[PDB]
Amino acid sequence: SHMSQSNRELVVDFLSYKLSQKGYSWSQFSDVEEPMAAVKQALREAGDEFELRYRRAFQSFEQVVNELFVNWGRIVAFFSFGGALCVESVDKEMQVLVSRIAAWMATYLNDHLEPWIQENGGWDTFVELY
Amino acid sequence: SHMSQSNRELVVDFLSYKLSQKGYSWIPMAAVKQALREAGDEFELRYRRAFSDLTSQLHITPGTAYQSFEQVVNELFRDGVNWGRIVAFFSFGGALCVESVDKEMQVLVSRIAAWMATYLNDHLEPWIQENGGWDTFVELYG
Amino acid sequence: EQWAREIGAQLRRMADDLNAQY
Repeated sequence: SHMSQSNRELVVDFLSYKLSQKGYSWSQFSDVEEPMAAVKQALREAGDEFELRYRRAFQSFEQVVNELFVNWGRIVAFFSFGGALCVESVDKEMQVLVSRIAAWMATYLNDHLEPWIQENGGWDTFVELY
Repeated sequence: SHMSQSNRELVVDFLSYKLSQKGYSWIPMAAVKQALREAGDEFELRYRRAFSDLTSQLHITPGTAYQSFEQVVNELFRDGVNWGRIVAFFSFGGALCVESVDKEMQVLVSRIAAWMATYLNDHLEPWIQENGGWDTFVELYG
Repeated sequence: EQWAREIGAQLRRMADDLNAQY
């Protein structure tokens, strides 16, 4: 019960570490938008080494982990998998979401704003004003 | 001259470090090496995701590995040099190397397997079947 | 075409992030 708070604290520390490392540093402050330090750092270095050693793995997730399992190396594989899982999922949605908006922006900008810009000195005069 | 040979030491060390790391065992320099190793590890840890198979993506056919390498590295240093780029240089080489050894391991396994499997069928399968098959081998051993 | 140029360019941008952070 009380030790489970420490486990949830480690899980979050790992995922935010992995996400930042992977270029999603807002992960540190995203939950806010709504010695432990030794254990954390140890687990971080561990997951790094796992990822470096092994390339890829090619609540249904709960079954997949039942496959992976019980020793420390597997507990580290467990954490690494979870981070790998998040990161992949954050990737897929980011690309999808961004390309949608980018498409809508580019589509609109060309269909509606372009005749006005070419007519009005172009992107040159824009820069000239600034 | 001495500095040129030490560079060779660095490259060889990095390539070796990368190979074992990926599961193929077998002031002072050591500081530089470890620093280079780590910097490479960070680089790969941050960015590896974007690439799939560098060989595949580069379309490396046997007569164009060297060219593709030089082309990549030349573009990498297109407009200058910083330590970030030099790290990516060592990092890029290591990925190539590991990728190559991997592909070649498969190639060698594929060949010898074919030699052996051809022999097994053309020369050994008849005797195996005359003597009760593999089941009787397993009885004999275990 | 120019996959090597493309990829080398990608490495260059990545390399420059790493250098900016040191």
